[PDB]
Amino acid sequence: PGDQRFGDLVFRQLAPNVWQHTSYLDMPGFGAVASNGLIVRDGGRVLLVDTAWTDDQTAQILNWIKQEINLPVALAVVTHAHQDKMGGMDALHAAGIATYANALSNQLAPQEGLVAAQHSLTFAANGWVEPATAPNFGPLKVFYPGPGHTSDNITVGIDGTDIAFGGCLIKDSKAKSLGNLGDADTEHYAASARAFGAAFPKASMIVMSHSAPDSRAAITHTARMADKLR
Ligand SMILES: [Zn+2]
Ligand SMILES: [Zn+2]
Repeated sequence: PGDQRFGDLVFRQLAPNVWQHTSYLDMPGFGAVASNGLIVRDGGRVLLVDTAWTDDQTAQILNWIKQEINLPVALAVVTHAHQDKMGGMDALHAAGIATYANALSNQLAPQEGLVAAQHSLTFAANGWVEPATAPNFGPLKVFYPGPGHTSDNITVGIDGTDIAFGGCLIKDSKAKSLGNLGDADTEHYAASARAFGAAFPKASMIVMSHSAPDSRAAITHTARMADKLR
């Protein structure tokens, strides 16, 4: 429903100022794996959440933005140091886009074979980003829910909308598994999922990296699945 195709990527308008971008990477025993991020227009600028898997795909996201919105991309925030979220950093930097990530993601990125963001976010004990480290983030509300899918995973709500982005932390309400748990925190995963729910209590549209947007049942289901990891 409403998928707009552009090159090898897919764009779906979720709200008046919000689109989901989807890119694909072929994987063994697995076929093509979708990864979602977001594109938000805030006034006269565009904000990006997560890159695509590759520089080439990320360049295509920028090309789509230029065609369909034609406003500068003021910044990107990337939600952890895995290829699906940070694989296209060089394309952002080539385009002159300021990039932000959890300080921990920047520390891990090089050894993960990834390029670090230019700026580091740090977080208060309540999980909310220290606002001075997230200048000009506009409607993006950045929240560290605690370790789960990775030690460094972060999440983003969008002010003025019913949308909250769970990244690779949250799976859909009928997901069979929690996906790749290779870098996960099995002890804190469930609490972290519920913390995300708590941080964005009014969000009715939960956007995620590896499934289509869903209701808050995605949060309760992910948390229930994570309970079993303890
Ligand atoms: Zn990941
Ligand atoms: Zn992922």
